[PDB]
Amino acid sequence: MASATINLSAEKQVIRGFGGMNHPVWISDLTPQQRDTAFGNGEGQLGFTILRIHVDENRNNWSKEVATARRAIELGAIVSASPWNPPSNMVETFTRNGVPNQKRLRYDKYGDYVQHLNDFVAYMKSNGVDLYAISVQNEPDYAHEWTWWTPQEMLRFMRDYAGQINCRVMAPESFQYLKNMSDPILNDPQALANLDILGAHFYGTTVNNMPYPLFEQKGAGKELWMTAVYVPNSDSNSADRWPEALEVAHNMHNALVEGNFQAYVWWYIRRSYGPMKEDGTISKRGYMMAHYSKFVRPGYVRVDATKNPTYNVYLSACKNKKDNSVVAVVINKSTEAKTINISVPGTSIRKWERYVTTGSKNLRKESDINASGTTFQVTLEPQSVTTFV
Ligand SMILES: O[C@@H]1[C@@H](O)[C@H](O[C@@H]2CO[C@@H](O)[C@H](O)[C@H]2O)OC[C@H]1O
Ligand SMILES: O[C@@H]1[C@@H](O)[C@H](O[C@@H]2CO[C@@H](O)[C@H](O)[C@H]2O)OC[C@H]1O
Repeated sequence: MASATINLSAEKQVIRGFGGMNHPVWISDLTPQQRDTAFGNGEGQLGFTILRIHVDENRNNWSKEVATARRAIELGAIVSASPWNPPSNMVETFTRNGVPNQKRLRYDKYGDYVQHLNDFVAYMKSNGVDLYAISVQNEPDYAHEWTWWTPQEMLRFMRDYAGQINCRVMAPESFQYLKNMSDPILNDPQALANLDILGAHFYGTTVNNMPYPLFEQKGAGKELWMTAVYVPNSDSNSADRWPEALEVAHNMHNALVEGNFQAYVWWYIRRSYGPMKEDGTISKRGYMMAHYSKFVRPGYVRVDATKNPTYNVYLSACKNKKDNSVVAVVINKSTEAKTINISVPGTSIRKWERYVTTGSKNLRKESDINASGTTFQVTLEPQSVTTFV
């Protein structure tokens, strides 16, 4: 039968966390109850540890972000903010690829834009929200409906201005993790020095485009965050569809194991295709996220483990360095049960608990696994995610 090895001595990326977006200008804010469902880690709560928000172009809208951002922080989360457009007096229009009236930040206003981002940072700080990071731009390379930045404009801002931002600087938030938006920053010593978090979105991003050798070479001291996605679609009322929801778990496994990502952040938290339904309950897509978010907590470290021990079975493992305990998340996308011997050499652990989601149950506690020495034999139900803790 199939075997996997978890190697607790081969440490990979430190986990920062998991979460999603609030946008109270475009859609309704989270309600009081929804804030707790998202950021609490009790029964029937998602255990999210990252909130993302927008930086409005009109400072008279900033007050609308405060209640949800404050609640998330109270429940243990960190908050990152991204702008879509500068204030209109800083914007000029230009023609891009033949399309007129497109927006870019006026070059002669780069310093004024820093002051706008800093004014947001200071406004949120005055209201009890200490931002973990602020982005230069949401999707500078997909800005048909907002503000475009070329790779060079992004680079010049990163090199010449981003040092003046009073927060961690996240860039470039390419819509698809396109390396042409980030390579210039990683290759310029001043820009790289001004960077703190390499942020990327995953819209259309394949497994082969998840590794990033340049970042493994140049990225020492920088974090690596996947700051927006929905998968496998944004279809109306799709969030409970099965086995489609297993794609959410698989995308997260891939982000962690193939991309070495430290954070994975959904789009709108509350939406008919999101982790929280419009009625405030958790969706099947939400339970997929929860198999990671509720158990792989911030500061756990991913470790090397057999990622794909048999066809349609995917394994990731994270270690809590406080006690060398292990959290393993195993996805079985097969329509048949799979029996695996999981070897964890040199562990003192002899018993694992397990929680299982299928099409018919959500995070169901099942019977404990007893090890024979350092080997744990596990049977995975068909079309399931199991978290072993
Ligand atoms: O003018 C604003 C639009 O730009 C906005 O459209 C959003 C663009 O980002 C997409 O990810 C959203 O799905 C889409 O709704 O909507 C509000 C409007 O004021
Ligand atoms: O809301 C937008 C998405 O609709 C957009 O979707 C991607 C566009 O490029 C395609 O190659 C991808 O398959 C698709 O996921 O991503 C950006 C986002 O703002």
